[PDB]
Amino acid sequence: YAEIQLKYISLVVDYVCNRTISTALDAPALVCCEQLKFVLTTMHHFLDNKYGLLDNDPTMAKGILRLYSLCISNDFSKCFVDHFPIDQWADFSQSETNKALSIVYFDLKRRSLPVEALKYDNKFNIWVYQSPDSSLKNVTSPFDDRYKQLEKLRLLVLLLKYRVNQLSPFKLILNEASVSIQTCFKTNNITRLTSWTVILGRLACLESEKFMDNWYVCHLCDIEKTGNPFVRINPNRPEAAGKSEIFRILHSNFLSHPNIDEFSESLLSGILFSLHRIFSHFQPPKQINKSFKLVQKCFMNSNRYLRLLSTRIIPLFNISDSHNSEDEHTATLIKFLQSQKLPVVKENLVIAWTQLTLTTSNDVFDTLLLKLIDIFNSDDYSLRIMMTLQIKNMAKILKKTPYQLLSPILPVLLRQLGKNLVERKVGFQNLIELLGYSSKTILDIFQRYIIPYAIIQYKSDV
Amino acid sequence: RETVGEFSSDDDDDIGTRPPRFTQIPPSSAATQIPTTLEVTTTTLNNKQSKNDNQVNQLNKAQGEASMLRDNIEREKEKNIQAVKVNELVKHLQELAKLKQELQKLEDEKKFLQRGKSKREVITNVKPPSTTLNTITPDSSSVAIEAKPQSPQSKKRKISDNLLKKNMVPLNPNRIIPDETSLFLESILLHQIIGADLSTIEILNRLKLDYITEFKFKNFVIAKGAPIGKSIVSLLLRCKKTLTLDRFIDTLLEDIAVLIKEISVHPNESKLAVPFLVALMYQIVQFRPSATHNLALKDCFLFICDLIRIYHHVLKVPIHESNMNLHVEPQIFQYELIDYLIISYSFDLLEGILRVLQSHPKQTYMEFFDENILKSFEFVYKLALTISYKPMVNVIFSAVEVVNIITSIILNMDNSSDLKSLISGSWWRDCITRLYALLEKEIKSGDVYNENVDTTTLHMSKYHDFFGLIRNIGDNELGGLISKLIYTDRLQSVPRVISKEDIGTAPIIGYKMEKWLLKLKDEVLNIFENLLMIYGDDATIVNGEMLIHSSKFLSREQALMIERYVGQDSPNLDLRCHLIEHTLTIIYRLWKDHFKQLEEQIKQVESQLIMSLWRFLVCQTETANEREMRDHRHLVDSLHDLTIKDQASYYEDAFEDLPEYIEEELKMQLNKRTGRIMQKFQEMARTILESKSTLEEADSLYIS
Repeated sequence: YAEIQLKYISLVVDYVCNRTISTALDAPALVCCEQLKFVLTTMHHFLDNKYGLLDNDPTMAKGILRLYSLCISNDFSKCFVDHFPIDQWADFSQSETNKALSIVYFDLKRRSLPVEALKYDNKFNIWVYQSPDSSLKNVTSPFDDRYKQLEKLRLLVLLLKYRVNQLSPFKLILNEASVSIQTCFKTNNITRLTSWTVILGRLACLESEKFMDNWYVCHLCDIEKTGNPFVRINPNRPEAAGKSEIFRILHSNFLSHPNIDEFSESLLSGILFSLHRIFSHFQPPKQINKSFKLVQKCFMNSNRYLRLLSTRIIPLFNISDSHNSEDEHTATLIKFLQSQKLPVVKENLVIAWTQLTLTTSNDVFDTLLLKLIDIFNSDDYSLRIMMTLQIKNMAKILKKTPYQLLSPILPVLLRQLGKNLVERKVGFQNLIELLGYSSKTILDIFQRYIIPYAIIQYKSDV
Repeated sequence: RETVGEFSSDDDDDIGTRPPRFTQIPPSSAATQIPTTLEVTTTTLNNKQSKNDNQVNQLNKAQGEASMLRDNIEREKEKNIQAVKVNELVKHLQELAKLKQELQKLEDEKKFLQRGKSKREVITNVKPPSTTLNTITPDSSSVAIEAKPQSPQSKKRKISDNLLKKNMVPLNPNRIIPDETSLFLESILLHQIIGADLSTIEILNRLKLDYITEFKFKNFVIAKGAPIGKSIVSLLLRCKKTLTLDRFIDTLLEDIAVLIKEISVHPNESKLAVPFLVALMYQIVQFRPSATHNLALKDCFLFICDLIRIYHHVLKVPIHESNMNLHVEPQIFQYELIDYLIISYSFDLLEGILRVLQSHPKQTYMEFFDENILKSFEFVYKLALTISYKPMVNVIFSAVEVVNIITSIILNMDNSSDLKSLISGSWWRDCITRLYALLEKEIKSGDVYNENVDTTTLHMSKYHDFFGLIRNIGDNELGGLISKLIYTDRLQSVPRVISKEDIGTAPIIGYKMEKWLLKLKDEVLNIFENLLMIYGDDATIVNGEMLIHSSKFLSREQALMIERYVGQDSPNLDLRCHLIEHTLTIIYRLWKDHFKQLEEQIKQVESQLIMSLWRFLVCQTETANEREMRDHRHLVDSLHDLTIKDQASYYEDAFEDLPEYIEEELKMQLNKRTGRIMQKFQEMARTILESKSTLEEADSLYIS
């Protein structure tokens, strides 16, 4: 009964923290306020009876300190103030039941006085004139507690992105980077280098704000919205040639080389994400040196993860104002994707086309949409399934019904079916399942289009 | 020493009863003082459990002794028990709970009446409490995705009751005893409203009902002016004299009912006291529930379930605004804020009831439910989710939790709702067919707070966000305005006129409300498993083919997660993937234990359904080496790293000084986190779907 006592605090003490909402970063937080109301009592009612103290100061100090971490200045301050009242035992004769509390009693009154106080001599916040204050001072080395008080005592003095800079200790940072990264490039790094790969692109999502203190999760780059994702990009935007600083930094470094072909097993993926954010703010350079070759090489490799990651890039090469808006620059992408027959590709190939369809609009969209349902809904069974998923999934994105999605593509298709008619009697009935309407209904709605092409031509079937 | 495990590890990877003794021998061998010696004895079972070796509770009954003795050893028998705990995929799901419960009560029961024979019997409580205390369990049990979930409250039965014995001396001298009702008076008197100063009984210490001069019920009188709070603190002290702690909280509560009612039924007095009283009634309901509340819940419920009916025009507002309706008016927010509080605070008190009722003994439940109570409820739920009207995101949670909690209690205590005395297929199936509309709203993390059309997403507009009661749902930018309408001198009936202009720079509060919203779709799932257990497929509920709506949800995330999300460094991913992995057992078990679907053809979804199954099985090829694996975390996991390294700094886990051996577990787990963001034991479950059932066309996918 000596230890069993002191344990049931550290059952609950570390209980209420494990159901915290996390959120990482610098601020923990709590979900159900009733919880903290069913503990702070039984911590009070525990130590108040004042029994079971086996020395070693293992738990009570940390715990009574650990809870105060959740609150500090947070909205639950008063929730701490009223329930856990130390002024009960306060007892300042200069002898002060436990020697850890004094820190938290320090802070409490320290946040009280407001007004003047005094400057930090030890580099601790703003000290107050005491009759002394040196009970806080420096901490004994218990490990996990020694960090705790440090986190609490300094809280008064005044971001993610700065972590990676501080992980490996704007014009400065650039000439910091560019000079460093190449030294950082030279000798044998997959990791220390690939750390740079990511912080590069982030800067770009920062650098685009040119057209410091508080920045994280760039609004366009990192955050979803409910529309077509590729209508949120601006077609006219800085040309990455001379007006993209970072891009340049990355080009002469990772983008030419003998190694880029075979190298950078995980690292190569690194530049991809990096490359993505770049173009998302930067209309890319209309072979495009080695860049588009990389997408080639990437897309081709037989590892799954790297493939699917390259599909994300393709639509960015599509959308552009300035050079070759709807001109050839869309067509080159067609032929390349038109080139791949490989049995491993598959899932890639289908994901791709859907993207380009979204990027386009107006007259090109009507032709391109045909081409998907044209071949990809046809014979090969390893294929036709997935082509039925995407276009039926795509319809939810732009939020039309698949029938409403089609329209036009039906008068162009249906004439061919009406040409071959029942000697075929497959592609039709395979299609009606997709639209879901009754086959008698659809035809009698569209019958105006078939009959001029029905009985006359292909008289072999009258 | 090193040889036995060198063979044992070599034995496992080399893979009937050949190890049936080995596990027993392992259990035997586990039944030294060298950390590196024992560590692999349980890890073998996880390599031996990939078979059917789960079969019953002996693997638990082996965990029964082992952990007790060792009381860095906390998680030791936990995760390895999670192997068969999350292994639940009916019968073995429910039964495996009973052996957990009866190992509490019997460990609790005789633990009350207490030489050194029982001196350990408390340590056994230091274990079963240090195991359950949701990401490392979730086996068929008391289950909800966000807060309460029973076995969270029942701990507050024990942990207090275990403060009794402690204060019962070293040799039980003096017998202090508990403090009786002294607490319940100060609690309700000191009750803060969480985000506004003045508490309640004081912020209610100035209000005067006005157009109704003379109010009286039973030894309770309010008249003309004078504060609506002065009569209260009387009625507390009056009953404090002669009232039994159990009836006290009732005959107190039976009054506050009729009071609110008379204010409720429109006289001519703006209703400002109801928002506070309802809240104050919640603090009454939950205090120390025990068996105290018996029917007092019932008469409370029918009232509140009626009171919510007097208020329609909040929740029935139209979706679209007339072009010819211009907005020029005073634009006053304080007559809305009282409209919303009463709506919200009600829907918690509903949940507050059931969660309390769920704390009452075995067969005591059948007393409450009757056609009267349940018919009344439909018009509440059926009122909440609309689909013809503007959604309101504060009730939707509490609107569901009912639909959950009952279906969690139905299975527990037997003789289902007295053989479902009042449950109507027309009634019931309606309540479910209105959830299918819910699942289909995709909650894009950045569009949360913005205004837009419904059925797009669940937006949660800024005008009503406040903590409710049970759980803190959103950042409640107005959490502090609720004290700005009360004046604080004049003792006034009418509010102080807040202005809509000034209510409500960082996005981050976008993520939180997103994440905290996403759980709701980790709830509506756990509605379903219950629904499949209970009715045994006879009725039309399962014949509605949720595999239609399941799969159509399943396939979607598999499309969006992979394309547009992975790599953007957001905390939500790890939850979204853990969502999708749960979603498979929904169908997986539906498929396996039934396979007859009560609609014959699945040809409706036969396309989207396969590509679902496909994508798990694409993992067949299976980035194996480690140095690559750490590479990605910087690109992807960086956030989830920032917290997992934040713990061992501030908040210890009761590990992490130097857990050098278990420290490698931290090396292991981060690969799955690495794994299921990008895209195992589930894979073997996946392929089992197609082979049970065009064979010529079948080879193509395998070839694909």
